[PDB]
Amino acid sequence: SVGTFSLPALPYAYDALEPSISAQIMELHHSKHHQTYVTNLNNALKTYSTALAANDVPSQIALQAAIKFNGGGIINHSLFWENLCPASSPDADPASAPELTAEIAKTWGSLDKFKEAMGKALLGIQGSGWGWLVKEGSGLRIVTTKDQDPVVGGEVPVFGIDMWEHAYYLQYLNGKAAYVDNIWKVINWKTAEQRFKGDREDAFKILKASL
Amino acid sequence: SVGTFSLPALPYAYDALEPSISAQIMELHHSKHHQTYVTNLNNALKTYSTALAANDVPSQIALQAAIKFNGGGIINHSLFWENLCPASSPDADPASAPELTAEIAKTWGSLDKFKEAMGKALLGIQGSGWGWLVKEGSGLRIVTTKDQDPVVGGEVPVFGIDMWEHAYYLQYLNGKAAYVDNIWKVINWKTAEQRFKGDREDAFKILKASL
Amino acid sequence: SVGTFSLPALPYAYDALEPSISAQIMELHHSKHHQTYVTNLNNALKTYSTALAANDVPSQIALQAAIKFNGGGIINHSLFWENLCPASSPDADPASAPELTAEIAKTWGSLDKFKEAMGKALLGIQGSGWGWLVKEGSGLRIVTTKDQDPVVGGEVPVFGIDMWEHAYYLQYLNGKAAYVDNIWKVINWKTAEQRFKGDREDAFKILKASL
Amino acid sequence: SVGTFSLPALPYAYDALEPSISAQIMELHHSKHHQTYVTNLNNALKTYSTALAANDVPSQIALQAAIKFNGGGIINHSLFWENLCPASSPDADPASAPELTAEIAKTWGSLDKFKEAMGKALLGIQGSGWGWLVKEGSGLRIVTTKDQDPVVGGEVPVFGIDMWEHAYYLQYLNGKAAYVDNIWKVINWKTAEQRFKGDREDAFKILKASL
Ligand SMILES: [Fe+3]
Ligand SMILES: [Fe+3]
Ligand SMILES: [Fe+3]
Ligand SMILES: [Fe+3]
Repeated sequence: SVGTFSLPALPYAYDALEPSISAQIMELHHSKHHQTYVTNLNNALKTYSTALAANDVPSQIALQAAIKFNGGGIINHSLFWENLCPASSPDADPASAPELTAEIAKTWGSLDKFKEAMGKALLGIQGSGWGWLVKEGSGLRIVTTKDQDPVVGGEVPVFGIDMWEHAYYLQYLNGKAAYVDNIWKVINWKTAEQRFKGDREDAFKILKASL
Repeated sequence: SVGTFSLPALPYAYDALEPSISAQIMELHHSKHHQTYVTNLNNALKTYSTALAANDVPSQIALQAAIKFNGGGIINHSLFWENLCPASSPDADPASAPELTAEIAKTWGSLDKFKEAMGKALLGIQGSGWGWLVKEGSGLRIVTTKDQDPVVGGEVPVFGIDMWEHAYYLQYLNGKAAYVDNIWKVINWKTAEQRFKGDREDAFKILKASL
Repeated sequence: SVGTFSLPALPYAYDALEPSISAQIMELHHSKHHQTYVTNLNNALKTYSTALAANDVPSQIALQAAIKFNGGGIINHSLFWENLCPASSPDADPASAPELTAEIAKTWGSLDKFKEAMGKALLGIQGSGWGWLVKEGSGLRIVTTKDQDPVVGGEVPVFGIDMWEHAYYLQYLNGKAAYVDNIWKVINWKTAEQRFKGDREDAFKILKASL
Repeated sequence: SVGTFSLPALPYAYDALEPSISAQIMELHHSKHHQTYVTNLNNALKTYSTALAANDVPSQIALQAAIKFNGGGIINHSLFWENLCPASSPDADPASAPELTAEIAKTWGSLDKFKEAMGKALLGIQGSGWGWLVKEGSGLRIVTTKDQDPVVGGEVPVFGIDMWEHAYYLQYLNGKAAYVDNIWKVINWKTAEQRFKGDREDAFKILKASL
């Protein structure tokens, strides 16, 4: 039935990504922000179902902002949690992603040059938004999205990094560069490799965990 | 059932607004452009229903552009045809709208100053879009919208003027100023008065004619 | 010469707005965020000077986002600091704004009902942005802007409230409703009255303090 | 000096692209639309120079829409005329672009599949806009822009196709699919090859013809 999303459990404990991301941020980010996207998405979807059945197009259009924002919220965060992992896990080793890192090096020259390019895009975001490594056709691209806009246009998301201030401010204050530098330690390259090899639908299977 | 919109008949013949708007434009604008919005809206709505029932949020967000564009298309054109009428009709006489014209004069000083102000907004639109007289709270405002974006945010639409090039180009070429000057002759002030007296829901009842 | 903006001093100490806004936030918000908008604006403006002299239109257009973002940043924050004051100051008393509060009560019914309307708009902002009371013509309107977009389209800014997460997160966490509730306590109604009685250029004279 | 742009002559007579594009459209498109962008750009730039020298940021931001719209107008149309040519010219033969067509086949599989992809993108534009083949890094990409937004973000424009209704409506009416089918005959693949082989600066040197 429509609008039965729930907050999925994290793949790890709230303090599992320290020192890169504090337990305080993880708990707030998950239990509060992600939770709010779930609740407000469900409310919008139930309202939309009525308007859709009634062929009430004005109400449907007026509901789009709530669905894109909160729906994008659960999409982006579902992907986000899955492509993070504890620094001690083997999945944080980029050796877990031989084909992806091979294509990264082909495209940007090296993994370090890619990290530099990605960092620049993340720090260049004006306001709230996300940075993404995506697969487009066979090639890789760095893209950013504003607010909670998701990567649903056709590309395969490989991994994303949240640049909303609530993702880092309590720990890094205005130092978003330090946040980005440290998040590399907790990137889940096993997840990234799997998405790189799969297609768009494969990548979004994770959303089933929220239903 | 979902997606059963049809093209409503015009309140007048295709040549009824000459010389202000040619019969060629009216026929193309109605039988082709408005028709296409109807057909593509219905298809998008049915596809959305599938995604909504499946809680497929990525597909829903990807469909929003088609629903807003084609849904706004049928909304704006339904309102547009209704607030046009033959120049010889009494409804084109602004005396048909005593309360609205009184509020216009209170707001812009006179009807002539409003029309001049409105023209400036219409001619200032970059690309495709619409100009609207709307009621917000108790006051009147001139607003513009891009492409087929409709006035569904809460304001009451009073009347709109289509500034897409297909609304005038065959007859006026690049002379959109002449188009605007001549469309005043075929504005349906009876409709404008009715919407001014009603609320938001009242104004959109015209959409029932497309179902 | 082009691009000689500097960070203006606050009208009060960093801890002067406590308990509504913490000294930590004020210092970070002013010395870091506002400072960065100043620095990046000056550099963008100088780069623009090069492009204008060269009639390099591609470069000019590519620079617009940096000028709007950082230029809006210094505009919005200059206005922001000026329309805040200590809760103990007489200027925080809305009695300091007889004409404005009369028009507010005229417009929304009462000051409390206006505060309710404003709060809803502020809390409805998706992502980063600002809420503004503005004077348009003779009437008052609540408007929101995204990111650092400023109110430069013609309205007279009366007062603004920053809803970027860096404006409240350290103190209120995700509780933006509590932030809004408490910021009313430090609104400078003397400033608001002055802007309300003046025109657009009058309101932006404050920018001279940054030159 | 600032704001001394002029309308460059076409590389051919107004009727040289028939039957693909009528002489009536070419004359209106060039002598009227492109001319207006030139005039309104010059006026915006002269006003901007004053605001820039005065560090008047509000005025600079308020002028951005006019500079982007009219500046993009002259950029896009300058490139547009240059990448069109008579259907009988050898430059209209894709054999004139061996390196480009080779990369196209690598990217989309074949020239026909690229044309199919481009056509879909062009016909999918909502409202006014442009479709572009661009070079990003070493790869080719199809992108669309709204209104007169130009491709100034870093990519090298290879060729563009105007999808504003004034580019085809007088001749094709609502039949934009027929317009796209026929414009392939007058694409200047010699020009496209040169841009593909050059860098971004190389591509925009054509603007010098407007000074
Ligand atoms: Fe987040
Ligand atoms: Fe239309
Ligand atoms: Fe701020
Ligand atoms: Fe054009």
